[PDB]
Amino acid sequence: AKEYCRTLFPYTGTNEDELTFREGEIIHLISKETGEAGWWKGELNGKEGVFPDNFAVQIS
Amino acid sequence: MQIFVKTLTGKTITLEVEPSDTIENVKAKIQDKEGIPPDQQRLIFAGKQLEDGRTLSDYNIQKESTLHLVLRLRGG
Repeated sequence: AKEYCRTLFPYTGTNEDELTFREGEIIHLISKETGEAGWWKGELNGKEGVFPDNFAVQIS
Repeated sequence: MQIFVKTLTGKTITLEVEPSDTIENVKAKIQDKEGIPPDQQRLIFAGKQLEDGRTLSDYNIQKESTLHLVLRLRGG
């Protein structure tokens, strides 16, 4: 129905496929399985990417 | 100057490399201990990826700093 997560710390993408998240933000959960341990997949302002060691907590 | 090298697995490693040191050298050091090849090593600092041809002084990396090591990027 709806599964999102809140960003607890700032993260800046280093690659074009990477996502950038600030504190007090809203990350949409796409797939907790990215093939890399500690990395989840979410969608942000038109761009999709992963974050290091879970920078988002499923609020919904 | 000591430095922390974190990993997605939660493994933090200590390394000794002054500011003048080059990023390429740093990767070589990590490879000496952890065995991981520099070709797969990804160093993240301040939200930017460290350039092999640059030095710790370029990114203003001081002692007791934390460097995120990304290994095998299956995601994106």
